[PDB]
Amino acid sequence: PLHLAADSGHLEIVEVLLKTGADVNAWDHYGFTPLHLAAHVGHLEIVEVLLKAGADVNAQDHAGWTPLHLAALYGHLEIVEVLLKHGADVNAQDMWGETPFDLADIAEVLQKAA
Amino acid sequence: RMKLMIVGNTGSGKTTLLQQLMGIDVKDWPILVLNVWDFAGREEFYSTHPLYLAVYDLSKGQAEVDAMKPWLFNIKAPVILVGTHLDVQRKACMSKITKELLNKRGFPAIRDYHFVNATEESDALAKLRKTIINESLNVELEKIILSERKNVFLNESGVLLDLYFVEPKWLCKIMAQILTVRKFPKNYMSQYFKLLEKFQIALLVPSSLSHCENSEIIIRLYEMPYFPMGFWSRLINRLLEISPRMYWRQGIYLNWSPEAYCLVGSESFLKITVPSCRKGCILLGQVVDHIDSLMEEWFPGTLLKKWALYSFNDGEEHQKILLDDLMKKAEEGDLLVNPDQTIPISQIAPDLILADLPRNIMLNNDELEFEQAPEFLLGSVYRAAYEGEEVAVKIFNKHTSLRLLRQELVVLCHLHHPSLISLLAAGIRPRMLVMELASKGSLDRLLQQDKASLTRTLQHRIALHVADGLRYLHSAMIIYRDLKPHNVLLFTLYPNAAIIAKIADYGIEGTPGFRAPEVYNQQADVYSFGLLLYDILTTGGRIVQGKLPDPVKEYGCAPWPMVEKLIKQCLKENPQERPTSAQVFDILNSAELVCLTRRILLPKNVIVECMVATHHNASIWLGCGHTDRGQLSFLDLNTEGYTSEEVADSRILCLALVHLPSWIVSGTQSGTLLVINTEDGKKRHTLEKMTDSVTCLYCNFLLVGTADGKLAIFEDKTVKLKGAAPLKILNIGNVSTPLMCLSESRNVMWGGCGTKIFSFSNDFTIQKLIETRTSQLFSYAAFSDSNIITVVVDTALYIAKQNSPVVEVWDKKTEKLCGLIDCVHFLREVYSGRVKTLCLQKNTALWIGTGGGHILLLDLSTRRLIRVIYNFCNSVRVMMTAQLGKNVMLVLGYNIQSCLTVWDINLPHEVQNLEKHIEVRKELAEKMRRTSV
Ligand SMILES: Cc1ccc(-n2nc(C(C)(C)C)cc2NC(=O)Nc2cccc(-c3c[nH]c4nc(Cl)nc(N5CCOCC5)c34)c2)cc1
Repeated sequence: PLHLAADSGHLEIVEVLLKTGADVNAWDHYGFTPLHLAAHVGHLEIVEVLLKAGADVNAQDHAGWTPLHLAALYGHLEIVEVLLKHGADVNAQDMWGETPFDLADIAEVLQKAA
Repeated sequence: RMKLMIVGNTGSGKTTLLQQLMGIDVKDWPILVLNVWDFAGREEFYSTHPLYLAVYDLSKGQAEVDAMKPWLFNIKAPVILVGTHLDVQRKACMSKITKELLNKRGFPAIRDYHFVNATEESDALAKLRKTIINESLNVELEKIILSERKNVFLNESGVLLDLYFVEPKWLCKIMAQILTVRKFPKNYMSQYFKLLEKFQIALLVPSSLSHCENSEIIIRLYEMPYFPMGFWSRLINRLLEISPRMYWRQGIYLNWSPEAYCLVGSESFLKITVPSCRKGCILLGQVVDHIDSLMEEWFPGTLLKKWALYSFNDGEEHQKILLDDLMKKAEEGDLLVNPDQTIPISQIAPDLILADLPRNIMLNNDELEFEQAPEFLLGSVYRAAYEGEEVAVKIFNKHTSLRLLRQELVVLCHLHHPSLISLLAAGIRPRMLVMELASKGSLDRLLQQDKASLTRTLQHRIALHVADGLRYLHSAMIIYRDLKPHNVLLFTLYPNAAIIAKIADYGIEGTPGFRAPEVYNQQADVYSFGLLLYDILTTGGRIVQGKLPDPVKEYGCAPWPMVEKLIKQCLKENPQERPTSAQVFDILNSAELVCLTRRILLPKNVIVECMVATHHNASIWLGCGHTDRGQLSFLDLNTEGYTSEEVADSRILCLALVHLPSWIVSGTQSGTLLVINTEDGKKRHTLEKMTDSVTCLYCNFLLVGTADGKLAIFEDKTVKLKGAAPLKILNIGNVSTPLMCLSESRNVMWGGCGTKIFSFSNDFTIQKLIETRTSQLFSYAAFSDSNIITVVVDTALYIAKQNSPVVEVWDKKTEKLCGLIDCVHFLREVYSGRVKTLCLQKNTALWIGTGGGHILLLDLSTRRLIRVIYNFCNSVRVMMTAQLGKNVMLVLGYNIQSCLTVWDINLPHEVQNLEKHIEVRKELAEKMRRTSV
């Protein structure tokens, strides 16, 4: 569903899911958040449209990857801020005890957001 | 606070004597402080507490005077006897009493035979009073604390009932509530019944209750002078067992089978009435064994006499014979000759001639057993040939009394386990037990003299088998007293054999070198097992309180981690948290235990992500990355020698070795490749600076893969000269795609850069460039579009991407994805799942060091998961094979602490071996238990 629709990033797929779906409300066999799945696969509009219906920025997975963590890890300058403005912003913790500053340009954004 | 107890039958004390002397009653009587206790007339069993003063009446006659026989015998399990008022002649009445009581012994020595005159006033009371005083007299800090607690060495003095709640009076007071049937909390009643059950009160409420033919039944008569207090109340409890119900307070005839009568019930007499059948014979054997265990375990009592009843013809009513004479008549011959010219022993006293043994075991001495030759000696155990197989026989020459033999086979016939020694042919005519031979014999004789055969797998098998057997013993509620290498019998020295060791107790609390510190529960057994396992691992070093230092420190034995941990966990100073043997077996049953050859902890807060071994005595070089400069560490496996040096400008990314039939080539993030002398260590120099960081080295001649795909070739002879130049540099991809992995495989080098695989021959030009991102149709983009970090190949490329659980299979010929391994799918059974290292050995298995700390390993032949070994280290970074000098594969992970675990190369083989072995043991145990009984 949203997990696969958050890879290629069709407008039609996410729009059909916008009318009906299980938005920001599922975990696949791996446990990824489909929202930040779409975030680190490297989209913008899919992530924002799924924010305006889910409004979630902190959600963990099997390894503890909250969106901010691996957003800082993957070196995405703008989508991290896009999740910062909408859905608000809160820092979180993974299972190894790592902060998004260490994984991360993004670190400076972390200081001003926090 | 000296302990004084008034012993009365009808409680004449609490009737009228208390105020004269001044349910269980406790009160203080100063003079010296004396704590007097009073007993009662509804007594059943409380004699655990047993000064004394015997109280009895005379006016009723003499039957009441001859009634304290159990009273005096409870004392040994200072006594003074006083009569009652006597005013309602008396000395003449006491004359028969005094002559009978004071004469001879058997009872405790009477201190004085005294009498009191009436309750209103007694002159003899003063005479009595000084008799109490003279014989009563013929750490402080606890006493002060003892006085303090009641306000809010004393325990045996009556101050404390150890630990108890409030005064000891309350426990006797609430026990009186049990005796009679105040208000008490229900929250602590569960604990109280446990204490109540310890006094035989529970199941049964002992205080609550208040077609035979001559020939077909066997009568066993016990005469004994008295029935001690609690004897019957406990006997009733212990004869509520089951083995292939109306009762009195004197007599519990548990009929069970209608054909298996057991009329056990009451000098005083005890009679056992059972029929002449196999079940009756067995049940008589069990009852006699239980009673003899009672009388030999707690209280002796020439003493009692044993009767056996017989009758040649039914006209005579049960002519009785002593058991000893019949024992001789059964040892020699089997019949009872009649006075006039008959009946065998098996119908008179079956347990003498062991007629109740299971039919599978009889010494069928029909020219089958052979022994007594001097060469056959194996202490009073000989070698015999039973049923054409060689066995070991132990004979009971002297003082057998048919008690050692019966108490030996009543436990040996009820233990059938592969690791418990088994019984063959329990016989009477020489009165011997025949035992299976230990072909290689006692363990200790092997440890002391045959150290050559102690392979690690054999040691683990011996320990595993002993733990299995002792777990079964503890399951059967049997405490195995004494566990040593002497009492562990090895049959075979073939490691994959099903039966390698059993445990067998040779009778002769434990020997002075192998007992638990408290010497006593199962936990003392576990301590004994820990001493055994220490003995195995050390191989008898200590053999030829307790504080046992590390075996490796002194004896120089091969370090065997996660068994030194088990030795230290079992071998604890207190029995409270040392493991139960239900779980000591579970711990020893693990291939991780079998094969984890070594584990090493690096200095604190050191990060290493690349490492190389030494090709010859063992050494390792690590590239440390905790500080963002160049940090190279040298580790020695045999003797820990971690030494870290600060070399090169930036963090070292990967090392590789080049040999000079040497040189270590360290690649740094700045891009320079720096070469260090391996032996001398002085001659050191750099090489050509590269455009970007270097990533991978060699895995082949000196291949060098940088972070822009610009793969260079460096010949073995080039590194001898400073600032060398490549034979050729071939560019494979753009700058944004680093070249990460190069692999040796039929002599072609494979590799992965960015998202593209490649291969090249000795021409050093790429002959194939496999495209892999298009495989995103399978799995999905976040995983498929990442980099490629490791590739291995034997029949298809096994590629691992950066932070992606899916490990992909790329056929070399078709150049098309034909397999993908969902690592998280394997991990769902038993915590990241993303692969971080991946190493393939021979063609048996490939090990996948997943980022969560799990070396999830597969049999690549069938794509089947063998084991999901867990390092206990939080993450794993690198996995590579080393020769050492025995093939091992050595693993490095992060916890921040970095752990380097060296594993014996065949974890998959050992997993299959141990699993098959445990299945063989399980079916063998089930079949043994099914067939034997
Ligand atoms: C009161 C009581 C006592 C024991 C038990 N008891 N409890 C158990 C278990 C709980 C463990 C089942 C077993 C038993 N009995 C036995 O173990 N008898 C036994 C006596 C003598 C020899 C063997 C023996 C068989 N083959 C051997 N081969 C070699 Cl080479 N040496 C051998 N011996 C000689 C030197 O070394 C030690 C042994 C032997 C076996 C009960 C009550």
